[PDB]
Amino acid sequence: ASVLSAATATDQGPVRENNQDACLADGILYAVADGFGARGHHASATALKTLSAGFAAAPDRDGLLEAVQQANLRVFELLGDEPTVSGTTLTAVAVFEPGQGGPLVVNIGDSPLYRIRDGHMEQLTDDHSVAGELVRMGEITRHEARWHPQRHLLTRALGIGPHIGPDVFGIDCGPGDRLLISSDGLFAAADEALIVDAATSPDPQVAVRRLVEVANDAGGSDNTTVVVIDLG
Ligand SMILES: C[As](C)(=O)[O-]
Ligand SMILES: [Mn+2]
Ligand SMILES: [Mn+2]
Ligand SMILES: [Mn+2]
Repeated sequence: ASVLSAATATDQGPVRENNQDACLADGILYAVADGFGARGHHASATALKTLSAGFAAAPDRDGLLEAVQQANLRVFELLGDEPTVSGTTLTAVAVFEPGQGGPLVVNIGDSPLYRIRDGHMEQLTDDHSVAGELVRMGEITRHEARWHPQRHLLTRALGIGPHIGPDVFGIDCGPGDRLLISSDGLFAAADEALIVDAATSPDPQVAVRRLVEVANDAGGSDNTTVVVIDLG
């Protein structure tokens, strides 16, 4: 697997007063960060700026994991003394060559990574939210979790303490696969079938536009940000 094509889109949506999502798509590194709190936009932007500088200076598995740690520390040092809590999720994919261990995902919070293969979209990451933990534990299905009242309550977040333990795992993927990283806004309310239809648009630049349109037409209750990566 190498990168054939990639695209990104971010949209405030019609409801939220600002856009606190951020995204990154540079070389082999792709990421979404969904900020929260009064300065969530400062948190997501700061996390991705820190991730990208850290990875650029050490572009391997260890360098990536360390950049994630530095992003946590930088957002925390900047925002940690504010009267209220702001922080961010982070989901990052590094499309490493085989000599570097192949594609790797690092995730903290509820911004999912999906693999799209033969028209079928499968979530690869676990969601660190109250509902997401119930799914992980096998207590409820993803369908049953859809309208869980604590769906949006994070159980892990970047930038809120000196200590973060992200999930870090190798991606089962190869030539012809598509990866999608998104903030949770995409799945706020839209019909899953309409999402999959948009997510499978052959041109990734069309896919990201259609994904934002699907989320907004479904009500646009949240910011939506999407990164689409085609592998060859
Ligand atoms: C990660 As959020 C609580 O701003 O959707
Ligand atoms: Mn947010
Ligand atoms: Mn949310
Ligand atoms: Mn969100």
